[PDB]
Amino acid sequence: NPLRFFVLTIFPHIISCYSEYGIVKQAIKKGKVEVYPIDLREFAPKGQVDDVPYGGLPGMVLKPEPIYEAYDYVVENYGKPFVLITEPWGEKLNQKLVNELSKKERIMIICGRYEGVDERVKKIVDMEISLGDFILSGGEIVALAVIDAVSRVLPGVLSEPYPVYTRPREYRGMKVPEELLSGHHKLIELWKLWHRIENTVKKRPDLIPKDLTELEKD
Amino acid sequence: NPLRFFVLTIFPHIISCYSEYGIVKQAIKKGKVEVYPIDLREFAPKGQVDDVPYGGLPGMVLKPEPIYEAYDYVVENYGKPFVLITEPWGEKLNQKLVNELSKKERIMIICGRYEGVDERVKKIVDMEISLGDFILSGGEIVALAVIDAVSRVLPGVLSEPYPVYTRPREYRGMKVPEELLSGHHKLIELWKLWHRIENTVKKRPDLIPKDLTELEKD
Repeated sequence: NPLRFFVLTIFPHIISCYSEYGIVKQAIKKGKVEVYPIDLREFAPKGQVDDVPYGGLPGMVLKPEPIYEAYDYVVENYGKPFVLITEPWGEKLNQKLVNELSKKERIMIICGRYEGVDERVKKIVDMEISLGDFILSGGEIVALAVIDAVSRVLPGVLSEPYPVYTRPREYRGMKVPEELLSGHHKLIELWKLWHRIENTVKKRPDLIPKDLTELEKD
Repeated sequence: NPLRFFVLTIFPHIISCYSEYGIVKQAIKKGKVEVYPIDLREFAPKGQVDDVPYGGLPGMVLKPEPIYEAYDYVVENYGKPFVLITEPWGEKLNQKLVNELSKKERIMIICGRYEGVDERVKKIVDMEISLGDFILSGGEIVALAVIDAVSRVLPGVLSEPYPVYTRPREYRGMKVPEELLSGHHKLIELWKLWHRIENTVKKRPDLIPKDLTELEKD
């Protein structure tokens, strides 16, 4: 009962492709996760997987039938999945959800597109990724982010997981902080850098620009 | 002619695979954007992209040389890029940025990995995608989101930019709200469901689950 992911999308290759590298690929290779891209079009008549919405709107919406059909196919061939939906405007998860999800066994991620998914689908939706603050054209990227975040918090995948520096001791004249270089007589000093700088970057995510509008209304 | 992206990554194919579909492909098709995946490995001087960090930390950090070399190449062959970095733990952008970025000509996105990027890279970084509340194993997914978001608000790409329903009028016994259904005698009534339901799903991102441990914390 390795964690199985079932991603519903009109672009399955994007999912296959992301699973061939990094931690997702490591997770799969170690039998800790499986990722199944389900092509919505294989559950639809003339690939018409979207249609003109009602009440006159400028675009198209994903139909109920192919999504329900693909749901059934998954419940039948694998167990009943925990159904997650990523809409074109929804991308605001946190470590909480990731952890929660990491404890599951079967996950179906519906990748929203266009003007969204027909509400009748919500009847089999368990969770919806809340609005984020920017717009994508589809849910794939969020699905991958989910798959990514979850995969790396699974036991057996990740071995053992302030500014950081690496080998090149001096490059283009830029030199690593001598603190970080010696350090038995730095055990506590290296821990100085650690803090003396680990907080500066925490209250400084990005300057001043919008900081004058947010702070200025608190 | 044509907003150009340069994506520094050790997983080029992830980027090339996302560009073959959706809005990014359309933008590329129409000549509104170009996406150049830049393989970090092909720019590693002594063939080494990552190395052990100083101050003794559990892992590896991306080295400066290959990123600086890649940057240099971009500058010589295409023009100096506005440099953006997405770190393994950084995913909180907004429609604000997306728009600002769409007005640019050259963007290079340095995809983070491991324990991060040697700080010395920061000297040529213009903007940093702030922390986001969840952790990814790399910046690829954030890079793609950025490419996606920007591409869709470009002029010439998208043909002219509450619950939704589509053409199956009745399915599995589930029927579309009649009320959205006819309507001259609904030109205001369709605007009722529009609102009467447009607020429920806005103050109800989720449910009761985190509200008790966060709404009461403040």
